Order: sequence, then structure tokens, then C-alpha cells
Amino acid sequence: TVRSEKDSMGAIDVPADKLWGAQTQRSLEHFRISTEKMPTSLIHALALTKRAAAKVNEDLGLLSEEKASAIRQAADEVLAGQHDDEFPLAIWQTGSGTQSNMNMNEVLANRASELLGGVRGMEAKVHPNDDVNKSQSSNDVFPTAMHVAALLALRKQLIPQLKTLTQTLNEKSRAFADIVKIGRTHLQDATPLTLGQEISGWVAMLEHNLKHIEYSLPHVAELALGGTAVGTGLNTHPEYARRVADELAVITCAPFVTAPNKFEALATCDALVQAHGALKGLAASLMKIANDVRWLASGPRCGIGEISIPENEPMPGKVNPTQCEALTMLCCQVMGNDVAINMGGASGNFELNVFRPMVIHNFLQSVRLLADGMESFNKHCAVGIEPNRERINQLLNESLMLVTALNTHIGYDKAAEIAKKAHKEGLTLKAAALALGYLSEAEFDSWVRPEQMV
Amino acid sequence: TVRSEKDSMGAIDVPADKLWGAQTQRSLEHFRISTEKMPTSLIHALALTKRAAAKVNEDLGLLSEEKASAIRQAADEVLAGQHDDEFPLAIWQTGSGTQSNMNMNEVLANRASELLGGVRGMEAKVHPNDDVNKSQSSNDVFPTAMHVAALLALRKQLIPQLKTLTQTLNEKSRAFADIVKIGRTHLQDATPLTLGQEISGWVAMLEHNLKHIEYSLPHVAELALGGTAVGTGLNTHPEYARRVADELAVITCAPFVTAPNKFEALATCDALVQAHGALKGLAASLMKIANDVRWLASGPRCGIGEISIPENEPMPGKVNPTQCEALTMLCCQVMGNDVAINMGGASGNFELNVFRPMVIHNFLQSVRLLADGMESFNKHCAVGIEPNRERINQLLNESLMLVTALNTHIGYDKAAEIAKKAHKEGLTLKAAALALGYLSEAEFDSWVRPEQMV
Amino acid sequence: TVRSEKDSMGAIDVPADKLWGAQTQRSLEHFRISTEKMPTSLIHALALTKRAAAKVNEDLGLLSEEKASAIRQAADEVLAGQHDDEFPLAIWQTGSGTQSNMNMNEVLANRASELLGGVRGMEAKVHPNDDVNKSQSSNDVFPTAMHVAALLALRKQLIPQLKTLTQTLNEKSRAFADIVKIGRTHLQDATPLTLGQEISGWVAMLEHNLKHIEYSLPHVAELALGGTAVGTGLNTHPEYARRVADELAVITCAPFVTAPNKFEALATCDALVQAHGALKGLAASLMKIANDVRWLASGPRCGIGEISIPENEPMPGKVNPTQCEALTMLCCQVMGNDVAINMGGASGNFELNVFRPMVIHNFLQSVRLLADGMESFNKHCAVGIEPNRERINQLLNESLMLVTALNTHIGYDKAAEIAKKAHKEGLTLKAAALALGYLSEAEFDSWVRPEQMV
Amino acid sequence: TVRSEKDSMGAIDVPADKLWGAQTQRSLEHFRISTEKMPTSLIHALALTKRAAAKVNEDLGLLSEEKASAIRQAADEVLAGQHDDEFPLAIWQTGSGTQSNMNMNEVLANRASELLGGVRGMEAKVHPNDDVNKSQSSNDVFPTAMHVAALLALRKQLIPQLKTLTQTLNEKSRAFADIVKIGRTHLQDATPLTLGQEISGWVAMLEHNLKHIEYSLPHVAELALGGTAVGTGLNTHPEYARRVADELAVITCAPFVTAPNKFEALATCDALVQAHGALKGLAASLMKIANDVRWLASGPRCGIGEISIPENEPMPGKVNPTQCEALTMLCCQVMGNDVAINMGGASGNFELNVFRPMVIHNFLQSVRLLADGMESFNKHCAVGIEPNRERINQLLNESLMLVTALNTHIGYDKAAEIAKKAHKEGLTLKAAALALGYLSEAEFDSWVRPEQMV
Repeated sequence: TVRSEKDSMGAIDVPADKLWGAQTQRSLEHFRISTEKMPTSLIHALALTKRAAAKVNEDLGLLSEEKASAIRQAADEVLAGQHDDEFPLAIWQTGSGTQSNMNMNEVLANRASELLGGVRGMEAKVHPNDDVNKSQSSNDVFPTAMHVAALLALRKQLIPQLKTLTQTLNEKSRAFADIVKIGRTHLQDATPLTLGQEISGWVAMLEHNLKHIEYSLPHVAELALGGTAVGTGLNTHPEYARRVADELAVITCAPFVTAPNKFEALATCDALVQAHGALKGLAASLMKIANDVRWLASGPRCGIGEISIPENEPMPGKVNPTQCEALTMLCCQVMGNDVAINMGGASGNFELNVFRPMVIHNFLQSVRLLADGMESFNKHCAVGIEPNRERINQLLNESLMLVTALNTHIGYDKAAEIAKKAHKEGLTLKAAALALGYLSEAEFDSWVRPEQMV
Repeated sequence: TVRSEKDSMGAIDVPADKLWGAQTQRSLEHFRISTEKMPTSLIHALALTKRAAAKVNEDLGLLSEEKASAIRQAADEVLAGQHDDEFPLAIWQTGSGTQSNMNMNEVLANRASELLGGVRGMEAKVHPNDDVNKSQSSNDVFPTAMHVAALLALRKQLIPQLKTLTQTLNEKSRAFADIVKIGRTHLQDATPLTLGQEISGWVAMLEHNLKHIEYSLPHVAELALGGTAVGTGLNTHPEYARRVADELAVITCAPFVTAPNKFEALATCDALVQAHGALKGLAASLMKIANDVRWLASGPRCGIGEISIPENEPMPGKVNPTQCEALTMLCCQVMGNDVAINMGGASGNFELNVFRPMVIHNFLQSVRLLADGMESFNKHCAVGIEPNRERINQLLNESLMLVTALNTHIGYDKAAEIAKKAHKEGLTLKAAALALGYLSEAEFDSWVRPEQMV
Repeated sequence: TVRSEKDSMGAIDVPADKLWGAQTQRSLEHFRISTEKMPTSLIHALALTKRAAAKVNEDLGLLSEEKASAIRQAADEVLAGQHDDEFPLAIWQTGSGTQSNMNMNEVLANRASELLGGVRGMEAKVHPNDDVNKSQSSNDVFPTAMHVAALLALRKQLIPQLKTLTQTLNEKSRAFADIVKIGRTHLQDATPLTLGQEISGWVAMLEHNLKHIEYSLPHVAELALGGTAVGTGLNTHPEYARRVADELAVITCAPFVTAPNKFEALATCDALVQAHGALKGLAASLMKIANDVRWLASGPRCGIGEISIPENEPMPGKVNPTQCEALTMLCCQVMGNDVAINMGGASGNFELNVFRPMVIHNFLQSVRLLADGMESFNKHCAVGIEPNRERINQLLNESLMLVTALNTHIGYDKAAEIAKKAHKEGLTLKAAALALGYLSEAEFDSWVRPEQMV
Repeated sequence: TVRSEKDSMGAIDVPADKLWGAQTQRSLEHFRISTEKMPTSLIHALALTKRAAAKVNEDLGLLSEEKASAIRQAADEVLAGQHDDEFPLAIWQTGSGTQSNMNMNEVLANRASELLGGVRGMEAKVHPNDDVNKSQSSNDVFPTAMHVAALLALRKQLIPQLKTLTQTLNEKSRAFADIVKIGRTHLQDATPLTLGQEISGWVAMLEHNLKHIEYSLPHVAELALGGTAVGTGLNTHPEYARRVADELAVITCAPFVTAPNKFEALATCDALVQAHGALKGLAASLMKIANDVRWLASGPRCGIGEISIPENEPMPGKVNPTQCEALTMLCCQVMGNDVAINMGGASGNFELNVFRPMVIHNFLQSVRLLADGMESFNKHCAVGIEPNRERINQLLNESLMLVTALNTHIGYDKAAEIAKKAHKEGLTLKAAALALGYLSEAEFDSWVRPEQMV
């Protein structure tokens, strides 16, 4: 029920029913820190990187077609979800991520050996370093997998959910474009606007956020692979960097390119620091939108109550805005994640930044949170937003903001005293214009038109 | 392979092999956000809270001995690790944590029913709300479980690992108390001190941190249970708050007490905001210590190299300080976690703070990271720290800092010109005192005594 | 209109009408970075430190009574506000703060020389290094001034304003202890409580914050002076550390003591990292209180409107809560300051932390903001908080939360259908109990008693 | 020595020698919070906004040529630095910034009146609201001044200093392109690279940062002016928004445009949240570069010592890297500023974000710090960076990294045992290849060529 695997330090027992090797077993035993492991997206990006590396090595005659094809088949099994329990290492490992690199090397090598009729272990047909890490160093693969995982998650998860939410709110803005409501500035009653105009603010924010996220993608698309140990490219084929970047782009349809400067690519996590800046921008925007929604829906009777939202969980009328709560809670998380990333990104030394598992742990979490959170908020809240037209009108007409519709029909002097009297006395603006008798109730209803004040 | 469970909203299918109920199934389906779930420590704190609530209800004749005893037996099974797959809810749920409260209510109720020869579900012998949540509201249990989990993890995990690491470094400080080395200020050569004096700085920092963490514990030990819905205690026995706090203290041996002001306890997460302030203090101290260790061990030949550390992973002499890398990486994480907690803690509204799953998610993660990280750093690094005495002496004697040992034997004028000549010329201070001939090599070796300059 | 001053690097022109010297002029010209300078509190703490150092040197016969007395008289002039334009250095200077140390040395030395009938400059009677920095190093004075300034500002500014605000809100809580209002959880209508009970939550938070701030003071009271260059105390009298700490305590009435471990005191800013943790705790509490106040006062007609606040600035009824805006804005600032401090505190190296001007800049700013902000919020807002009793009662009685007062007079079944009918139909709970005729309006007014539900 | 000025609240005394009015005096007395005031750049942006507003009002016949021309002349005096003591308001004021808007209205109105032969005060010829705020609301001017100030400071200060620093390091990278040095990964000796290759990493980082900053400028260039009170544009000429944006662009040569969605422009600070994300990216990059410089220059004898830097301040050889200290200290500040900005940006409510003075205070500080800090670092440090060629070669040749130059001349087996022997024994790789006699010293010097390993 165990197997003896070897590395440059000796032999160690690994679980017989597992595909990993000596370096993984050592890391697994030396970093028993908390519960965070590499996320599946990073595992898949690592498998993709080894699949592209294998194909390019084959193309260059540096690795046999049998070994190359067996490696790509094993990597496709990882990508297909067959080997999730084969990657047990903690986030809190060596700062370069090289132990997770070896975890992929060993799992792919053993599984490739099986696929060629060999065994897993010392006598395997495919070797983790010699074959699966061929033309790679210990230092330039993990940074590559970080950018592959990050770019694919922004393109395939976050941007599509962002676009869907924007379209829902754009539709809602159009449907409610002629519902006039009271404005609120400093939380006080203010000049009116339409519910559709207010939502159009939310829509415009999400469109700006999309642009900012898109501006960050070209830097993330630059890959370190080919820099080898310190960025010089020593001990790799001079076409390898460009060729692997080219293969990754083919098999993902994403515009990966090799990093024009490998020293910047290995010494920093700057592309992710910058990209996460755009995500904390989105988190601040989503906080605002979520808060507007839950405040406008507050009630049923002692809040604002201008809109209603769907009731999805198990005393009538009480609807806790639980999607707004999950959303605001994960927006706080993104702000915190940004500080952790900023500290790691600032803390590179010389030729290599060794804060990488932590940086990518936070970055991919922020993407999951923002993508899944907008998907959940959209389907369980935003699509169901409806006005409470009686309440909106009650608030608007019983307010004192509409007095300014009277200044060319009575002068600022008399309207001001209607406003003052109605307020000291607790009256409408109609009732206070009648008691002082500067107006008839037909004169009011024709002069104070909220629909022309927007 | 399914079961129909009911709540105030209707009936829903749950997995037949699971013990949860309708509210858990709904939350599980409505918050498909990322992968973070409640940590085991929080689950256990919830089970402890229900076990104490049951015992107190029994004491007050509010619940039968059969039901009460079956609930405590089920909770003990949770505490014993038999039901880990029965708690599937996300962190990113309702902000009060009430859905995880219901998850514990339903699992304990069904399992209790089984333990009394009943079924799980509609016809169960024990009811989630009526029995397991008896004398509790939906709002005051989750805050209680937060403080129970946090206090127990600080007392049982973090403080013992902190104490162990402090003792290791205190021993190392004693063993190396008479090894003189060059000091470094602004990263430049400076006035000497002993390696034991330098480590005593690390020791003193960890002793201060322990005090700061201990000062935060009395506020965390205040429990919200008994405040019920808004803090007034309406709809609970007037002795319930004190009695449950008293029972929790009995069964954990921790000094839990009921919160003197339930409005502060429900409306805020202030005790954890303050407590996490002490943890980010520890993270900043640990960053410094870890960096000192990896810098002092840098080499083998082109760094500082004054100490050696154990080599635990698989080109001689290269030892990557991987424990220092994991430690500094998790210290960044704690700084980020603190910002997320601060934002949640600042964002309470009226009678209830609804940022709680996020706050406790971050807080318990910081405790795991700091506790497990000091345990790992201690056993795989700190215990093995050794001086490189030849290197320490080489640096010290070949430096220019020891010139000031000559000012009462030659005056500040001649020593200054030895220092200047040795530096322009690339000589020792002995060699430069010989070429200008102000001293004999026996006069030097008797006057420049590093051991008296500390 | 210039004067030639000298240091170990040569001669440089300083403004003739200024008291500073060569090192100050150099720093002034080399760090033209932004506009932040040392705050007055830090200048005063530096002057206090030199006044105590002078007195102790005199006591030890290390400095003449004439020079010592002239130095203390000059320092008293600084403390008296006569020399504010004599300290022009930026925060963004050398990381040890040693240039601001020299700024105090030179200003005090020249002014002391004047006070003895000498000139300012090369021929002065008192020397900046030889006399004013006597028994001090370049490294242990600035950390001392940081802790002196921080401790005095917490004791003399922040804690008294915190105590005053707490007393105002405690009085308001007592005055409104029997005004019943609707509770709000998740922003939804909930179980009632009194306005005084709600404010008592604010009061309890501020009392907890005071305790947390007080727990941080003993570590701040530890002073580095006497550690000299690297903490060994080399080149100072063996009683100097304790004696100066003792003199500082005499002349400030604050419990300053010498740091038991000088290596921790020079290598870190841990005491301020920990102390600022308590201040960001206060900022989160103050955010919550300020938000409760501005939300409860929102209106005049389309918000909550349960309380009124004073109108201090220049359309009736609109009162922008501008004190709440200043307060919440400075609470954000404290959260940001905490991150800057945490990064600096984590970034010490070997024998000296050289992030100190930045750390103390942020820390003293947070204290000014919190102290002055609570003083301003108290006098221009909190003291004037009044209930709007008609509005509070309107909301409470027109809500659906009071239905549960009927369950022992009608059973949960009939009350639930009153609640449902009133809500589908837009009625009071009285009106809906009449239409279905389960109650008389005298039966209602006797059964639904809000004053017994708190 | 006082003057009675009036607003809608009454009359108040202002200093007779000052140009401000009633609203400024009130704000000045009600927000005695700390010492931070609006920075000059914001004052100038406000003056620019009023100068453009005046010109456009004149164009539309809404204001006389005399009044319009007098306002623009007064604003030009502000821009010319004649009125710096006329703007005394705190950052910690009303959250909309409207009191600083009124401060500019009153100062320009009084000074304009003087320029027309009138008095300052009640009888002035030009009115603050009626004339200087004409066609503007209280809510849309301050956000406009924020974006004007931010865009101009990024274009005129930060980007030019960033470009200058990049050019210096690009020149240094070219000059040192063939100096081979030891690489460092995880702080351990690693594969060699040239000093010019390493600096090219710094250069590439700064070029990426420039691109990221440039991507943020189009959103900052969108101006809120014309949205008036809540974004609807009610009570302003329908061409005003576009016309003022157009005039601002003329007189600044910056591409200002009117915000396509005024609700997003008033309800959020999203453009600055996003733009500050790029600045904290730059801060993390600058931290890394500064740390590389001070570590490489550490010495003179017990550090790395591979480069030298200029000595600008007043024991030979000790050069404290004080420019690196100021730079790293202000990079921490930017990280903290980003959190304060993120919290303010996330905290908008409905139609107006009222965290604006705090947001712009932090944002313009980060720009001053980064711009002035790179200017100071460039001129007092970076331009003077020189290699220590003897030290670089000593480290490189005495290291064990060059063993791999022997594997096709001896096989990995014998080289590995040279590496091992030299390390256990404390020898060079030449000396250890001689003792075991696998090589002649002429065979070594011809095979181990560092210049071909990069």
C-alpha cells in the first residue's frame, strides 16, 4: 500500500494508489500549514503548460513521439477532471511554486508511463525531470501557469458574467426609464430622477469596469516560459519561448505571447498586481450597486421600499437581501486580497519573486468570487428587480423637493413660504399652497410636473 | 436516493444519505460562490453552542431529558469528526450566518431522531427549530459560535505554538550569547553585537506579541447568546444568557461570559477587529524574524552566510529557505485578511452586523496560518539554526567597524587614518596600522577586542 | 543673509535668520518630496527628549551646568511654540529619522549659544553633536521621540475626547431609555427596542475601545534611549537609559520606562503596530455609530427620520449630516494608515527599522484625526441628537412587527392571518384585525403593548 | 479688522484682510480636524474650472463680459500663486467638497469685485453663487476639480519623472551590458547574468507601469460638470456640459471630455479607484527596484557590495542608501492610500459619493510622492550607480555556480565532485579541480567562461 520513489535526496514512501512522487511527498509532509491548496484552475493551467511544452519539445526533436504523446494524453486527463486528488500541496510552500511544478511533473510522468505499458515509480518509462520538465527550469514554469490560469479565468469566467449582469441592468434601466422618483444626496431628499436613470449609473459603472479589466489583459498574456533559471534562457532551445507561447495560444484561443523581458517576468508579479487593481475597482463598484439595491428594497414598512427583490429563502413582507449580503461580503474580501497581493508583489528580490503561491491564491480567489458572485446576484436578485410604483409616488409627492416647479408661476418668494409652511406644519405642498391660497388644486396639478424635472 | 424535507416555504429534495434539511438545501443551491466553506473549527463551535444550549434548556425544564440527551450525543458526534460532510454551505451566504445555524439545527435534529429510534425528515422525533434552536433566535447563535471558535483557537492552537517558538529562540539566544558578529543598520556595516543578543530581540518581540494577544481575549470571551433577535432578550428565559455562557465555560475550560451589552454584541464584530489587530502585529514581527533568518543564511558564497539552517528538500551548498518563504507569504495574507475584517467590522447597520461569515472566515484563517506556520517554522527551521563561526569571524575582523577600539591608544586622529588607508587601499585594519606603523601586530591583537564592545 | 555652517562633509550656507545647521540644510535640499513635514507633536517630543537628556547628563557630571541649563531653556522655547519655522525637514527623509534628530541638535545648540551670549554657527558656545547629542547615538533618539509623542497624544488628546463622547451618548441613552422604536436587521423591519437601548450599544462600543487603547499603552511607554547604535549601549553611561526614562516620566507625568530589550526597541516599530491596531478598531466602531446617526436622521421626508441632528451650515428641512461625513471619511483614512504602518513595521532589517518617519507620520495623523474628529462630532452633532417622537411612533405602529403580541390572545394562526391580510391589503394591524373581526379596537390597544416587548 | 459677510443662514465676521466669505468662515470654524487642507493642485483645478465656467457662461450670454472677464482675471491670480492663504478649509469637511467649492466662489467673487472697482463683501459687484457658481450646482463642481487636478498631475508631473528615471536606468543597463555577475534566487547564489540584464528588468517594469498609468487616463478625463444636482442636468444650459469640457481642454491641452453618464460620474469615484490601482502597481515596482539597489550597494565589507551609489550626506565607506529609504517609505504610503481610497470609493450612496475630499487628498498625495520620489531618486541616486568590478568578479569566480561549464568536458559526474570537494573543503572550483587533478589551470580558464553563460 506504499511505493518507494526517489529524488536527489533519497527514497521515500508515497501512497501506492497515488501518482505523485518523491518531491511531492516531501513537500506534503514539510508544509502542514492550514487548509488552502492550489485551486483547480491553477492545476489545469499547469497541465496545459506541460501539454504545450511536450508538443513543442516533440516538434524540436528533443523528445520522442511516444513520450510526448503519452504526456499530452495524461495532461488531457488532468484537464478532464480525472486526477483531482493527485495534487495535495499547500499554498504555503516554497515561494517559487516549484514544488507544485514537480507535483505536475511526477503525476504526468507516472501516468504517461502507465499509458505506455510501464509502471509508476523508479522503473517508470517517463521521467518527471528528464522528460516532463524537459527544456524548462525550476523557476519559469509556475509563473507561466499563474498567467495562463489568470488570463483564462478573466476571459472565460469573469468577463462573461460581468457582461450578463450589465445586460440585465441595462434592460431594467430601459423598462423603468419613465418612473420618476426622489433623488438622494448625503442621504437627504434631493432633486428627482428616473429609476431608469439611476440604474443607468450602475450600467455605466459596469461598462467602465469591463474596459479597465480588458486593459489589463495584454500584460497578463506575457509568459515567463523560456527565461529558465534567471531569465537569460540558458539551457533551453532559442526558439522554445516563442514556440510554447504560440502553442498555448493555439490550444486556448487566448492571445498568449512570450514575455519580451524575462527578467521582469521572473523578478516580479507586476502584471497581476496591476490586473488585481482593476478587480478591486470592480469590487468597489459592485459594493455601491449592491448597497443601493438593498437600501432601495428595505422595508417592508420602515425603510425606503422603492423596489422589490425576489424572496428565495424561508411573518409577511420581510425579505432579507441575502444576495446583496453575499456580494458585499465578497467585495470586502477582494479589497483584503489586494493588500496581500500588493505586499507580495512589492517583495521580490533580485532575479526571482518568491511570493507566488500566495499571490496567485488571492488573485484566482478574487476572480472566482467576482465571477460567481455576479452570476449569483444576477440570477437570484437583479433579474427580479421591480418598482413599487405606489411607494415611489407616495415618497415623491409627499416630499418638499418639488417646490421649485413654482418659481416662474409665483416667484421664489411665495413658493419658499409654501415649502416652509408645509414643513413646519406637516402638510403636502398642495395643502400648504391651499391654506395660504396662492393656488388652486388644478393650478398645482398642472404646474408641478415631476416628469419634466429629469 | 432523495428525501422530501419541509420548511416554512415548502418541500424540497435533499440527498437521502445526508442529515441536513430544507433550509440547508436551499442555501446550498442559492450561493454557488467559489469554494470557501465554514472551517471545521467554526462547525465545532456551533456544535458546542447547541450542546450547551440543550443542557441549559433541560436544566430549565424547557426540553425533555430524552431530546436534550439525544441532541448532546449528536453534537458530540460532530465534535468527534463523524459528520464533516454534513456541512456544505458557502462562506458567501446570508450575512448573519443564520443558514449555517440552520445547517447545525437540521443535522443535529435528524441525527438526534435516529438516536431515539426515529427517522430523519418530516416525521423525525426531534425538530430543528422547535427543539435544537429552542430559546435561541436566528441572530444570536452565529456570533456566539464565532467567539467560541476564535477564543478556543487562540488558546489551544496559536498561543501554544507561539510559546514553543519563543522557547526555541530563547535557547538559541543563550547558546550563542558570546559569538560576536558585525551589526547592520540601513543594511550597512555597523557596531558589533552578539548573535545571541540579536536573537534575544526576536525573543523579546514574541514575548510582547503574546501579551498583546492575551489582552484581546476577555472581549472575545463575551458571548451574544441570549440577546435573541435584536439584543433585548425578548422570547428567552431571563437566566438563559448567563446559564449558557456558564455551561460553555465548564465544557471548554475557557472563561466565557455573557456579553454585558447585547446590542454591542449583535451590532458589531468589534472584539474580532481588535483581536485581529494583535494578530497582524504578530505577522509583522514574524516577517522581520523570517527575513533576518533567510538573509543571515543567504549564500553559500555570495550573500551574508553567518548562520546555517536545515536542508529539508532536494549542486552543493544551495539551501533555499523555504520555511521562511512560507512564513513571509502567510504574513502577507494576515495583513490582507485584516483589511477585509476591518471593512466588514466597520459596516454594521442598526441592530445587526451582517458581514459575519466573511469576518470569521478571515479571522480563523489568520489563526490557522499563524499557529501552523510557527509550528512548521519552529520544527523545520528554527530548532536547527547554527552559526557559521568562521564566516562570522571573517566578516567581523575584515570589517572597518572595529577601528573605534583604538581611540584611547592613539587618538581619534591616527585611528581615523588607519580606517581611511585600509579602505582606500583594500587592507585589514591590522595591515593598515602596520604599513603606517603606528602599532605592532601584538599591540593590535591586544587593543582591538570585539568581546568588550557589546 | 546667509551663514556658513559646517559638518563632517564641509561647509554649506544656511539662512541667516534660521537656527538650524549644516545637516539640516543638506537634508532640506536632498529630499524635496511632497509637502508632509514632521508634525508639531513629534517636534515637541524631540525637544522633551533633549531636555531630559541634558538634565541627566548634568546629573552625571558629563555636561556643564551652564550648557545643560541653556539647552533646557532652548527646548522649553520649542515646547512654548517659539520655533515652529525652524524644523523644515520632510517625512520622506532617511528612514532612521536621524536627520530630524540633527535638526533638533542644531537648533537647540545655536539657540543655547545665544542664551549664553554666543553666536549661532561655527563659533557657537554649544555644539550639536558634542553637547546636545551627548551620550546619545544617531539611532536611538528618533524611536524615543516616536514613543514619547505617541504616548502623550493618546493620553492627553485621544482618551479625553473618547471619554467625553462616551459621556454625551451615555446621557442621551438615559434620556431616551423609554422611547420604543422599530428594530432593523439586514435593513428590514424587526423586533422593537428602545432608542436608549440602541445608543447604549454605541456607548458600550466606546467603552470597549477605551479598554483596548489602554492595553496598548505599556508597550508604547518603553523607550529605546540608551540602546545607542545597535542596542548594546556601547558608548553611554550604564545608568543613562534608566535615568532619562525616569526624567521623561517626571516632566510629563506619563509612565515612561526604559525598554527591557533594546534590540527589539531599535529593530522594530512593534509597539506602534499593535497600538494602531486598537485605533483602527476605534475607527470601525466610529464608522458604525456615524452611519447609524446619519441614516436615522435621513429625510426630511423620504428616509428614516427617527432622530434630528443640529443644522450648522447654510429649502427647509434638508440637513446634510456633515459631521458624520467628516467622521466616516477620517475613519477610512485610519484604515489606510494602518496598512502603511503594517508594511513599515514588517520591513525592519537586522539591528534597525528604517521605516520610522513614515510610521510615525501615519500614527500621529490617526491620533489627531480620531481625537479631533470625536471632539468635533461630539460638540457639533452628538450633543444635539433628539428623537422625532411622532415619526418614531408612526413607523412603529404602522409596522407589521407587533403582530407577535397576539399569540397568547388568539393563537399563532389568527395573528398570522391578520399580519398576512394587513400586508396584502395595505392596512394597519388594527384595521386588519377589525375587517376579519377577531378583535375590538379596545382589545387591540390593550394587547399590543410595545413597551413590554423590549 | 473684521468684515460682516452674509449667507442664507445670516451674517458672520471674517478677517478683513481675507477674500473669503460666510460659508468659508462657517466651515473653517466647524471642522477643526487635524492639519490636512486642500493641496495647491486641487485649488488650481478649482480655479481652472471656474475660469472655464465663466468663459462658457459669457459665450452663452448668461453672464456679462465685465463680470466674466473679472472672474477669469481673479482665477488667473489664483493660478499664479497670489492667493494661497485664502483657502483655509480642512480635508475633513462635508463629503461632497461643496464647502471648498464655495471657498473658491467667494474668493473669486470678492477679488473680481475689487478688479471692477467694487468692495469685498455684502456690497460686492460680483456674487459667489449668482455669478461665480452660475450654471453650476453645489454637487458637480468638486468632482470636476478632482479629475482636472488628477489628470494634470499625472500628465505633467508623474509621467515625465517616470520617463526620466526609465531613461537613466536604460542608459545604465546599456553601459553595464557585458559585466557578468552572480544571479540570486531565493537569496541564494544562482546562474549568472549581466548587471545590464538585471537593470533591464527594472527598465521593463517602468515601461509596463507607464502603459498601465496611460490606460487609466481616458476615464479620469471624463468630467461631471453639467450633471448639476443629481446628474439630470436640470437647471443648466443643455450645451453647458460639453462646452465647459471643451474649454478646459483648450486651456490645459489635456483631452478632457464631458462624462457620457453623469449618474456614474456623481455617484462614484470609480475613475480614481481604477487610476490609483495603477499607482500602487508602480509603488510595488519601485519598492523592488529600490530594494535591489540598496541591497546590491550594501557594505562596505559585510554585505553584497556589487554596486556603489552616491554619498550625499555626512568612518569611511559607510553610505546609508537614504534615497532608497525615502522611496520605500513612500511606496508603503501609496499602498495605505489605496485602501483609504478603495473604502471611500466603495461607499457611495444613491446619487452622490460623499467621500470625496478624503479620496482626492490621498490620490493627489500618492501622485506627489511617486512623482517627486522618482525625481529625487533619479537625481541623487540612480544617475550615480556604478559597478564595483573587482567585487563583482570576486563573488562570481569564488562561487560554485560556474561548475556547470564543465559537463561536456568531464561529464556531470566529475564536475559534481569538484563542486562537492570545493564546498566541503572551502576551495575555489579551480583549486578543487587541481587537487583531484581532472584539469589544468589553463584547461579551466578556457572552459569556464562566464561570458557565454548569459
